[PDB]
Amino acid sequence: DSQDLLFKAESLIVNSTNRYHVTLQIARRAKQARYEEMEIKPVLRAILEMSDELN
Amino acid sequence: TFQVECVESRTEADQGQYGRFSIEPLARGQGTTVGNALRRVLLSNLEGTAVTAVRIGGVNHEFATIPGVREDVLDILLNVRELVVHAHSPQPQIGRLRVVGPATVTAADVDFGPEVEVINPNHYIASLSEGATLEMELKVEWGTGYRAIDRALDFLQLDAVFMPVRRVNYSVEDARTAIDRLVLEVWTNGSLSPQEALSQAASCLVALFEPLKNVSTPESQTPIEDLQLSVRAYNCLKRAQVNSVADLLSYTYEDLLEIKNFGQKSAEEVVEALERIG
Amino acid sequence: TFQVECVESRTEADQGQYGRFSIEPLARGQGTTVGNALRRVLLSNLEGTAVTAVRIGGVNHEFATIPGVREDVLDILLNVRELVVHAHSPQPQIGRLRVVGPATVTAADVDFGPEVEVINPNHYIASLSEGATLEMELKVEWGTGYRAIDDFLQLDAVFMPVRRVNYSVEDARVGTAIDRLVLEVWTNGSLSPQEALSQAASCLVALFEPLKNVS
Amino acid sequence: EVAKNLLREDLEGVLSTLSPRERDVLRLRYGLDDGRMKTLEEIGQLFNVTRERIRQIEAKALRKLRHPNRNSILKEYI
Amino acid sequence: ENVIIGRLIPAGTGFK
Amino acid sequence: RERAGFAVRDIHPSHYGRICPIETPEGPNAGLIGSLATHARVNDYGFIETPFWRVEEGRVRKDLAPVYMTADQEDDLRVAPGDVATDDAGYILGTTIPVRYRQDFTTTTPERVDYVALSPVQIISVATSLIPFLEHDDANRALMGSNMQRQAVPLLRPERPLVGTGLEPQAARDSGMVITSPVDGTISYVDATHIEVTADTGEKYGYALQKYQRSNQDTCLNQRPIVFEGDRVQRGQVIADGSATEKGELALGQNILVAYMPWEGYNYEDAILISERLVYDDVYTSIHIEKFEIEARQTKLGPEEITREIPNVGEDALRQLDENGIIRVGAWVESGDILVGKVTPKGEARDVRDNSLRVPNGEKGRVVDVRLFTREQGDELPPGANMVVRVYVAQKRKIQVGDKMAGRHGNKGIISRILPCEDMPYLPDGTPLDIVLNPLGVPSRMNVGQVFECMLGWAGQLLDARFKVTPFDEMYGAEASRLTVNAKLSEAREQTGQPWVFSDDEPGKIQVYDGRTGEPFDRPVTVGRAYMLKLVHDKIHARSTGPYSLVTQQPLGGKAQQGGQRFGEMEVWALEAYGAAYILQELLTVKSDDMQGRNEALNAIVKGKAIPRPGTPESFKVLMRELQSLCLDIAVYKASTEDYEEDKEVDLMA
Amino acid sequence: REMAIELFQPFVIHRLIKNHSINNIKQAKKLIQKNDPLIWDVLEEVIEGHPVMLNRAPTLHRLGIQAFEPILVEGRAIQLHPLVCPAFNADFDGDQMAVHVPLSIEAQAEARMLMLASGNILSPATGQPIVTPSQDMVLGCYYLTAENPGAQKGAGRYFANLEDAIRAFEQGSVDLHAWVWVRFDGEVESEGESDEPESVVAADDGTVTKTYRFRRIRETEDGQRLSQYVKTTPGRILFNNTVQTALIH
Amino acid sequence: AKSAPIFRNRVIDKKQLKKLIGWTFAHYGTAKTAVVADDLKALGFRYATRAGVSISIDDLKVPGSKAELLESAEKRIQETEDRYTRGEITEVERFQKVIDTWANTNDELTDRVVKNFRESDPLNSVYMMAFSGARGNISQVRQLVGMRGLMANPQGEIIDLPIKTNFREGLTVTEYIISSYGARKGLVDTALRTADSGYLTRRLVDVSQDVIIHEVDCGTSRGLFVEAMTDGDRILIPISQRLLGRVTAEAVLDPSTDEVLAEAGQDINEDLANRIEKAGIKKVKVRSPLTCEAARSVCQKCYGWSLAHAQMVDMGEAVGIIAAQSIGEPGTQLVFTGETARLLRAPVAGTIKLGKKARTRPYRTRHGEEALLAEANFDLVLEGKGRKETFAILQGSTIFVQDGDKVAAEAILAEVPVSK
Ligand SMILES: [Mg+2]
Ligand SMILES: [Zn+2]
Repeated sequence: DSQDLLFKAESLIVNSTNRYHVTLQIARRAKQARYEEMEIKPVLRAILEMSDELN
Repeated sequence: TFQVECVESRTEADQGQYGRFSIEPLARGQGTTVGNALRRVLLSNLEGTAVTAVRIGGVNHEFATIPGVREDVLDILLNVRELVVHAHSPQPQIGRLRVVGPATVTAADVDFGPEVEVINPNHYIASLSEGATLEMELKVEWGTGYRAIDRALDFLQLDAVFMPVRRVNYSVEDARTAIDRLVLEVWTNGSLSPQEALSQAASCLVALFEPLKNVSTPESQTPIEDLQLSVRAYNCLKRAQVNSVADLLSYTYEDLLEIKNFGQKSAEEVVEALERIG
Repeated sequence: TFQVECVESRTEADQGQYGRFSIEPLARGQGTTVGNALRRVLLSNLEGTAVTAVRIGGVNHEFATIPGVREDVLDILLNVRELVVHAHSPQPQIGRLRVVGPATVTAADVDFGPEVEVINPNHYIASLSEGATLEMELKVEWGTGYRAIDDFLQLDAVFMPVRRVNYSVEDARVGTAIDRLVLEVWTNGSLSPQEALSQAASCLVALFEPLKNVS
Repeated sequence: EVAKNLLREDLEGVLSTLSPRERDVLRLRYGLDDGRMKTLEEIGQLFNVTRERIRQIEAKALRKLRHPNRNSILKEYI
Repeated sequence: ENVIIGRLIPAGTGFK
Repeated sequence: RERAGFAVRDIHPSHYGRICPIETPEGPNAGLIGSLATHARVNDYGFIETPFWRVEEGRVRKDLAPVYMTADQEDDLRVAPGDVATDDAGYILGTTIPVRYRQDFTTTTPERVDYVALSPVQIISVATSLIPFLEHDDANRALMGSNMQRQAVPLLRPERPLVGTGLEPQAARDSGMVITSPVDGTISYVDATHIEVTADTGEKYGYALQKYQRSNQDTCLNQRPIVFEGDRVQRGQVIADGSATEKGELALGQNILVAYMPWEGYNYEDAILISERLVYDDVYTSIHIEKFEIEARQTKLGPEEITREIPNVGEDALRQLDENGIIRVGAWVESGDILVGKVTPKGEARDVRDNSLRVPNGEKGRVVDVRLFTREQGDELPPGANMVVRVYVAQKRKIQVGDKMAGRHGNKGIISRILPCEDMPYLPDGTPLDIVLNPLGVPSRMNVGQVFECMLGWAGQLLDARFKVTPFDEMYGAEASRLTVNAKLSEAREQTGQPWVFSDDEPGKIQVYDGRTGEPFDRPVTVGRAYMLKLVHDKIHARSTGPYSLVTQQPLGGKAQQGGQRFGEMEVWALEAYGAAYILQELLTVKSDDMQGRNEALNAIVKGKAIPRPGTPESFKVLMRELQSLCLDIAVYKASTEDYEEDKEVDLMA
Repeated sequence: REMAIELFQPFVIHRLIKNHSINNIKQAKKLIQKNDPLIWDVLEEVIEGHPVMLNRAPTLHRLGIQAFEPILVEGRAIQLHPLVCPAFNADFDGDQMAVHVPLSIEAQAEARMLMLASGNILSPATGQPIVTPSQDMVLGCYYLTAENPGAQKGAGRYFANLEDAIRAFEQGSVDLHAWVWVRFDGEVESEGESDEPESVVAADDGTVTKTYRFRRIRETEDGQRLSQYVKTTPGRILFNNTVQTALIH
Repeated sequence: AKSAPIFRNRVIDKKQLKKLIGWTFAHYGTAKTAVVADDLKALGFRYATRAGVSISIDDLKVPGSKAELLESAEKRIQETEDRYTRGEITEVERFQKVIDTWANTNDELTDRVVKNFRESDPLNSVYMMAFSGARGNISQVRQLVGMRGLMANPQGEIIDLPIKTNFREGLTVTEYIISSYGARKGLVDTALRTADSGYLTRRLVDVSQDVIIHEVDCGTSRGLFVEAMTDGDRILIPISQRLLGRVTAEAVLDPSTDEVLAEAGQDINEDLANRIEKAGIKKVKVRSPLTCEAARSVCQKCYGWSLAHAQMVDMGEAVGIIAAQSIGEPGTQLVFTGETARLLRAPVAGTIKLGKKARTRPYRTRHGEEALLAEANFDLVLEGKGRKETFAILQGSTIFVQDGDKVAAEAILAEVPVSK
């Protein structure tokens, strides 16, 4: 849900110590995602993946 | 358990109707539930009859005038749109009006069929001067609530209002255990009596809550080995991954003919075998 | 012409059941009608059983203590007002508790008749220490709705089988104005939310039936 | 500008269906590469066979394209 | 001046 | 505007009775445009005068004629306001009287008053004189209401206010749209376009009525008759009325049932929650007529022709053309529908090009007039044109979400919800309300007069009456407005017979129930009949890609040409404070003037790829060229990488 | 819908080309022009998860531009959340807003991660909250949590917990502003209280029941708490229970 | 998480909601704060609708003592003007007296209005919606149910005729003109203020556009001293509000013992700011952009917190733009001696025992009366019936009562100033 994405976003903004750096990482990840998927929306999948990787 | 009685019924000058009903005994707050459900249904979900379209001979849009007619087309449309009618046939009807010379055209001058009836034969429509003819054809349809134009030639559409009930009020009184007596007052436009709008609203409610009352072959499983097909036909079907009668039933005769090395005679054999199993 | 579908059902540990139903397609304005009528009937017009009075051996007033029992009379009374029971007979029943010694007195210790079922068998009632005997007599009656009061201590029983009702109305527009009713029902476990919904619908149908054929 | 890049691709696709020589002939007879329409004689000299041979190739290619198959999207571009 | 020319501003996500 | 300052835009004491202190614009024009007061006039020298009655020995001489006086004249006299109260005949009552002496406010014995103003509304203008219970309003909200009364829209069926002020019949007779009979006789011919009255003993008078014309602001200037055939008519009696008048007097709004209470957030911060009756009862619906124009010119290639032979169009889109390429009168046109078909001789038979005129996106209605003007017909066509076709399209607009509604006392709002009448709160008789207004907006804005009108309007509806209350009505009692409203409400309660109409514990409040659940609200609320107006103006705009400017290659601005929204420098600062770098860079280059990056971005979005990096926007190159054109050798350089190399000048324009 | 179908036209065209049987851009454009039903479904599945930036004309501070998620609504007006009005200094009496849509993945990521409205809680100029409820929300909360001596039907009744009190109020047994007692175990902050126990009673055991003005604590002799009853209003119970449910969930 | 909410058993105005939102953000995060704000919005919208809050004409309750107060004020004014007519006082003393009279009448009426609202009907809609802080003030309830007061000319001079009516009673023609003066003044002010505010913000933005955070630490030992902002006896901004987000440049110590409260280089949160305020340090040396020696900017340690996030600033944050915007945003948001003095009235009847202790020099006050001016701070001694007087004068005070007089109940005794 939207709330879930908002919580995962907040979760990633913390523990990163740089909102800009983590926004850049999310952008890059989502770009690669869509690129290797054209072969859900990229930024969303990127955030889901990065949240699930933070354990 | 309770007894619903009609206490008063009147009829206003515009042929509208008023009806008051007493319902008792309800159970300490069931009066509000019953009354508000009735009010919501009476004001919202009752089907009525209204004039949906009109064609006035000599004009083709709403911003015109007719020589000798006191009213402009838009006022005639706004008067016909408020004309109350009650239909008996569940189809649209066409009513014809033609008035000539010095006259005050009223709803009595509209001649529908024998099915549609005009509730108020005193609704004003237009004032015609000497030598002026007003010719109209109205189309009446069934519907509910307010219907907006969706934008059959030269008929001017109207934003129809199928609202047979114009005002509903209710009050729950103490009829003393504490019991409740609901008093329900209905004003309709005369299309249907207050008792028949109350009945239709109750019917709609009963049909609404009815679904919530209690809602909350061996031959086709036969393996193809029992079909006694020829070893050739059998081996071709088995090569096609057809393992059940259901699978074979998933193929048409054409799909059967497309099977590699399956011929017409083998399809006939399969049909005969299926007939052997019915 | 609509279809009611239970989207979700749960049985919380406290044996309190939950359910959510989707009812659609409804005409515009009918979602509120159905939701409000169902909510009122469920929360006010369903029959249930609750402990109406209780007698405790050794006390005579609500603000009193029992030697060796951690709680006082008031805490036990409040812990018993939320005890959930379900009776199979229209006759009032009497249950008897007589736990003794070190023990945690729960709902299972109540010796109701065969006709009374305690929904939650482990419902905290009291905690007895060494050499303590809790002698209790509970009366179960049939009633509707929360009923405050003005030998046996009179209690403000909660006859409600349904604990909480919420509803929301969405828009199932395909392409007029259609509505969709989402109804959430929390029950204390004496009835499943589908049985509570069925009984509420039965009450509404019985209310609206006589208003149809005559006036 | 985006209905320009899109178009060429569609045309190129239907061109692929034609025989290599045929499509080359068409591209050169309409200047799809250079914008310049070339005659018969320039392809008569540039290509292997001479004039009056390219005309036959052009007709035998168009007749292939004129069929309802292999070319029907472009019908809407008109 | 990165705004006028049209470059990533040296602040925020365009810091480095 | 840049030279006018604080001093010029203020109220100078000498404005008393000559320039209204309320009615002005808001914004850069505040205090620079004013309105003449009600009784003021300009003499032959050019100075504004204002009338007074003479006072002799404390007696107001209304028998003599008003003495007009200019600002300099009334500086040595002691002038009393027009709200001073006099007894039988003329003597001034009281012991102390407010006067103005030498541009100052003082108080004197009523034997030393020289002049008295003619009326209590002598100080305000005509628009501000139409606000009942004005002395219970703040001056800022009075300004808002006076300004907004002149933006109301004539409605389909107008209706007089119930709590009018008395100047309505006079505010409508000067616009020259109301027809009154000058003759004491009988009416012999009534028609939608003609009225005729035969003098009792005399000649016939005939009047022609304007029908569905168009104003400068696209509203409708209709005119309708009031009388019937064979009717006895007296001199000075209203015969026909305008688009904003009912029977003699101004009618800009409608009287609707209002309750003051909050809804479920739909009243939040000046938003308005209304009922669905205002839509299907054709209250607050209006007619708007627009004009479209097409020009046939003569190009160097050739002339332009109006014909139905439009290229790349099928016969399914030429249904309503009049076999000359022009649409027909009475046709319903939707968006993108062709109005006039035109072909231009482009240069590159299959040569004509299509530039026929079509309805703009978001416009529909009926075609009511198609006028044609050609040089042959003896018309003054433009210098290079050969045919001017004008088409008038009319439409009926209903109240809808996003429209502005207003009252006479400065209370504006935007409609945010239109509830079905079975969801709106209702009265103890079953009547659902028409509008619910937030009371949170009343006490902080001090426009209490709206709470008086409602209540008086309520009484007026119940007593089948219309009240003419004049502003500043408290010269007669201590609290005149409240006492009159309470007495009227009590009288309505006694005449109707319903006790729930008026309550003595809470005078202005009655019980209201919830239409969704049927439960009454905890406390009674204030309900009444309020006179609300629908304001003019078509503002929704959106753009993806369209026309661009000539020099900067930036998107054009304007709704009528698919214009973009400006991203000013304050928004650039806001994006810089966020740390946004990619939103800012995409906005600044790819979406405005990166002449090559726009197409690449659009193509990437359509194809589904990633948007490539931008380049140098075109405005920067334009600026560098202009600076070079100013004899400046400004250039862009790339630094040398190794040691013994020179920095290399980079060519942007490539 | 009228704005959204124009702002997101390239995305709608791309999804029509890819996920449907649309051949070329011209066919998709003509389908959009004729307002096909498929257009709205495609647009609805395109704008989800796609942040959009809203700006008010005077941008005095960085909160004048905030990112939201679009929801297709029928009308000509933009529906704005009432809690962001003070940030924009916008009221619904004719104010207008400008809508921008980021295009690149980086732009959408920045809008979602930095400019999203749900993340702008504190004022960057003072550090104070800026999304606090105001106007009708404050009035409603105040009315709910106030004290009304006039209407106190059902005062003095005891309740097992907050849910029991709320259910009792919902039925109508207890008035909104009644002074009832609820068995609440936790930290309680009551204005107008007294740190000195009003009445201390030791029963026929080692248990003392100190009765404060708004509390009744049973404590074991030289021991710990056994129960706590808070004297409160069902409106305050509703408010605190709403806060607790929001935090726990 | 892990922080259980407190059961707020109290009324909830806007201040309580803001405090709760701040606490929720500090303890739970920014998305639980968003959830809580949405839930509170829903609850408030629902129960502001169930209440049926409305506005009426009788809801605007004027105290019943307004008429007698105005009569007493008018009697005093008549005495003053009769004194002026007889030559006892000059014209600027008549003017001063009538201005002070109407300013005190306005203050008394405002107090009575508030008391009447809080005593008769504490659930009045106007009182409920102004006291809770939803939509309203006290200068607006004053003009709805009290008295408008003294206004000013279009030039600035105080018109000695006050407005003695509210918007409930209705102004007169003269009061409408006097009110329209100030209404237009405010309108023109707003129209002409918007351009100046925008220009100031632009200039601020350009002065400080290059202030971006580039460094982590400049390694200094300099900073300024942060202390509360006080107007002498009263404080205006407490030290805890001024110490939030800063970074200490030296370790602070409690002034009671050797307990350290912060080391060197430590950001201060709300808890530490409150602890410092509670312990009364009164001065804290902190780092600052004023004293950081970096390369044409500030560093992360000298800046401190970013107030929108309650964390140390990130790297590469344009803090200059934020500072300019913060200063410029409230840019568009930019009667005589009343309660700025203090009359001393003795509610006792007794003889005067002033004698000749304090330095009483004869003086002619701002009104036409003559009294004694005192500069020597001396404790008033007067036979206040049963027991004596312990009243304390201030330097520059003006005493009206001299020795050998009979003071009555609530008779005017002195005037004390509070701090051509
Ligand atoms: Mg606004
Ligand atoms: Zn530093």
